[PDB]
Amino acid sequence: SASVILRGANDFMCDEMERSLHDALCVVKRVLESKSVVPGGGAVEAALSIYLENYATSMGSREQLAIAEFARSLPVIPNTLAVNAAQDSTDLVAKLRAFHNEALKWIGLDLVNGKPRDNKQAGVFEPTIVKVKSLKFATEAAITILRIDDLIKLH
Amino acid sequence: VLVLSQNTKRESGRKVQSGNINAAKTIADIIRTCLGPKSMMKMLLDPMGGIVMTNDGNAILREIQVQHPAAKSMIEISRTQDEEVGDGTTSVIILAGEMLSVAEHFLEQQMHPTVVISAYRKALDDMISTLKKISIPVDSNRDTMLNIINSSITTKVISRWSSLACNIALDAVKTVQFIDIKKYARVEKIPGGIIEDSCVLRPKACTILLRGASKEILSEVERNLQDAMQVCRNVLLDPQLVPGGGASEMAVAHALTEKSKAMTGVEQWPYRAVAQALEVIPRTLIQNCGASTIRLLTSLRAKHTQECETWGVNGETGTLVDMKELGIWEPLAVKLQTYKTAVETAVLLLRIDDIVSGH
Amino acid sequence: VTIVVRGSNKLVIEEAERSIHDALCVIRCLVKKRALIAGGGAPEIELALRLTEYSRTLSGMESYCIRAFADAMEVIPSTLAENAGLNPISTVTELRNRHAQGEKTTGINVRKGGISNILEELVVQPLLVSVSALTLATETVRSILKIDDVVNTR
Amino acid sequence: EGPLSVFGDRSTGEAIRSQNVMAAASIANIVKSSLGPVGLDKMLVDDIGDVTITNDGATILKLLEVEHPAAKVLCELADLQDKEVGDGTTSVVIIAAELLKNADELVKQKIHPTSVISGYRLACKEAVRYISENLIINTLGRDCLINAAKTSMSSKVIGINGDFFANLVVDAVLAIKYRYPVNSINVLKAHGRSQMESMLIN
Amino acid sequence: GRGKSAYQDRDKPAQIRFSNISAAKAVADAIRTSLGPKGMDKMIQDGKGDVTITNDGATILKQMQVLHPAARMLVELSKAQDIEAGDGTTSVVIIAGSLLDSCTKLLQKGIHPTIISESFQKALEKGIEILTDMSRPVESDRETLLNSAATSLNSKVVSQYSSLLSPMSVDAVMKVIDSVDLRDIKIVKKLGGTIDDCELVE
Repeated sequence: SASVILRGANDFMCDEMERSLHDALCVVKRVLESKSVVPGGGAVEAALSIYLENYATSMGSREQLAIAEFARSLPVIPNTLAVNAAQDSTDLVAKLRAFHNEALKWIGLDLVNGKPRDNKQAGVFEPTIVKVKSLKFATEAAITILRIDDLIKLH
Repeated sequence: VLVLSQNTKRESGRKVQSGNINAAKTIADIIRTCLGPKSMMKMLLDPMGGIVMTNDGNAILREIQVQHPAAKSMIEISRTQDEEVGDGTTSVIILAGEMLSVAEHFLEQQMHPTVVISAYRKALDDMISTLKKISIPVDSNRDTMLNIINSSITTKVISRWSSLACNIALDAVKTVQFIDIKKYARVEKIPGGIIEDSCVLRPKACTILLRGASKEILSEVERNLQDAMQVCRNVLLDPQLVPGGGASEMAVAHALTEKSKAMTGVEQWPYRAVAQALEVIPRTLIQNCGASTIRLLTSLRAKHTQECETWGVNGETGTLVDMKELGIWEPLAVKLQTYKTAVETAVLLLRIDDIVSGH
Repeated sequence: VTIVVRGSNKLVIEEAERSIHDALCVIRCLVKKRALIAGGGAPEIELALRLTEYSRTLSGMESYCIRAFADAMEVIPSTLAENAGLNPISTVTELRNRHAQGEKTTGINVRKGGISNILEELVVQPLLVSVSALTLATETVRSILKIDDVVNTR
Repeated sequence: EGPLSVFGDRSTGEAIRSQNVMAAASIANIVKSSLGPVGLDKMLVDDIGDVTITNDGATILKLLEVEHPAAKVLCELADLQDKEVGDGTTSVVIIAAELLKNADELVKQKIHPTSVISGYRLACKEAVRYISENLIINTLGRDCLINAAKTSMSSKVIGINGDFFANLVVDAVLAIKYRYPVNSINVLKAHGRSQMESMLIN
Repeated sequence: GRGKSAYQDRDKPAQIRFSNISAAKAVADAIRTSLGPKGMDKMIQDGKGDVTITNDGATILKQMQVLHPAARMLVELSKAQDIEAGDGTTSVVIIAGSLLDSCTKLLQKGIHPTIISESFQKALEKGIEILTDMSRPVESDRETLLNSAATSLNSKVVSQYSSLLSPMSVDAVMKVIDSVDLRDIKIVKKLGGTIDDCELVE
């Protein structure tokens, strides 16, 4: 347990600083949970994008386009990050790919600055377990909705 | 498809900045006129034949049934500001509205919020340092305190006997001053007679015994006295005071603008936008006088940048005069919090890009 | 007998009950019938083929209808390839041919994208399920095909 | 026939699978703007009038009046994602919708959903492997946490002093972090003194 | 004029036959999308609200309010097929809708409904013959018994313990073989331990 005494000239200050004290309270944790980790910013998704893009070309059959699209539904993460960070998605997104296959994996999007930066060197690391669950859940989420041909909710 | 419960409106992106900003801007222009000694008290008539005549922005926002959340947050801005000191309730509202009015413009030029807000939050920090870099430090001291408390009783129903109320507030605050506590001054209002038959009752906590011919008049003598005590509570925490009449706003403005060209970049515009926004105070001010706002603004910044900051808008003369010479001073705290409460609100308000309601 | 099904999770046990229930049904159908066929479209096409021939030989309205009857069997395999991604029509005719060259077991492996020997794929169903299927629905089709009127006041 | 009388749902054919996409779309895009250090919070004000301004996608999907069943699936993802790791709750909802949209394309091409599903499965297993082969296995680091702490507070009311706290944040975690129990870091808020004296009882 | 009771339906030969075929075929193509190991589930939320997501045709038709009679016929096939074999309950319906589909053509041509009913029946006799004529005749033998019990417990959640559920299913029947009666095989789901501890009480 603990007891972080948070002061504040105004309750309105103690409320946002308490919500901020919880932000880096869960970041410092994910960084030490599990040895396996990955450089955020979009690097990860970027890698899988190109790699899976090649995987589709090696599989063939309907699974070629099925995997291709998948590799196109991954770079959406860094694409949005740039959009919500006041950066031109298309630019960074594309620039990320080139800088993702030149300076290796450790190349993601640093919304703070707004340019493909070495998240590994920067310190941006997230427990791989998060990535796994993210994909797993999201994936299973689709299969189900695609498995729906008709329903019956009724008032 | 019904992604979310039927009839649940959901503004997104640009559709949010519009409906949110304007709504707040509009509500800020409503009580706007109720600014200055030339205030235009509206006669609020609730949907039942009611008749609410008032000048205070808060009291007005608490009578006008609002439906849009954006305008509701405003009524909350006047709720916090009005509780702290009291007056200036319209100030914080007008500013918060303008900031959004000047922001939306930049949105037209397609200036992504991230950049804007960033400049807003930082600009907010500038005003604070500015306010302190030009405040006039005045003395406790019974004499001074009186003047401060007096200026806080010269606009209400208690102004009739402000002098008396002042000595009462001065004593009640100077006695319960250990940081002074605003919970050690008991107010015992008793209907009957004139507010002139009052007397502070003494003590780690006195018992001020007010008097009021009526029931509404007696409660008013309690509130104004409490506010008269507040300013005194500020001279104990914020012994600083800056010239009113807009003199302040103009300074911070001329300063911020200058800083804009020093910072350059995309945020070079917002800086000015905030400075130009502070100009509304002296603008709307002179407006309540029927004088030329524009013309005044010109001559204002004119003699202002040339001869110190001691110049301000003289509503009684419809011209620019040395506030300091006229003896027009406003507690730095008054202004200090204003800019703060304002910018802050506007900031997070600009972060709102969607609101899940029901209809 | 009394099968006691005790497990940790209810959804796990309830599934054990249901599944075992099916593990018995197929057996209870195997007692009054000790036969098993490769289920997967093989038996449907096999019939659709024989019946069709049973039509040309019989001739007349008999033949026409029968061919139609058999063609109605082609729906079983078609849906399979359909709910698998494979081209229904193409996959069927593909099976019809290999069904004449291969064996009755020749069915459609909705997990390989093409024809294959179901008997070697470990896919067989008791002859009862089949036999019944044809009889159950067939009689019905005849029970409502006779009803020349449906007036029951109000 | 008159199966389900008045007041009865049931969507079939393309009319439904489509509705599901748009259903997941609108929902996705919603919390889509709440990811990143510059997250754009929202003000969830339910029926009773209670105002709730949050940034977390999960809390948003749990307070969002949703009617369509499919859209509720995303709320479940935000739930599973929140009770397993926390952040990234919006990501799972964003990638979910995209996968659907990219699929529709293959659909309007005559590729039965089954074929597509089998594609997201094998791709999934592989996409994860490609991640496992590039898994930085470190042992926690401080120097990195403070930066993700100073920039996570620079957009609110605690940005002015986002430093003093950022430290108090990387300290409270690493201190009571094994699995970091959040129920161990109480944030007692009290009025008085500026936010500069904010201490962390060690 | 006034020979029928106020508010009354009177479908004639050509009129009635049409409705029936429609109702049925419509119900068939409804569950014809859940057939197969890759079938699609259907959330059956009745009035009360208790949803019933099932893939089995029978369970689907038994939860669906059916107003028209002709389509109720199919609900009877699913039930019967599920009590006379268990699986393939979705097939009997689909095929039924097909047999009706092809015959209609004949009707709209000039073939009396009776002749058709006689023909189809004749093909049925031939169908059952061939099918059974080529079925692999199996053996009492506990071996073949564990084959219809194992390959029938897979694809489900019990597959994890099918190697144990099969033997019990064989001993449960091997005893009730007075023909086997499923009423002598009392099943009771208890909460304790795991499915691997299950036991068959004689």
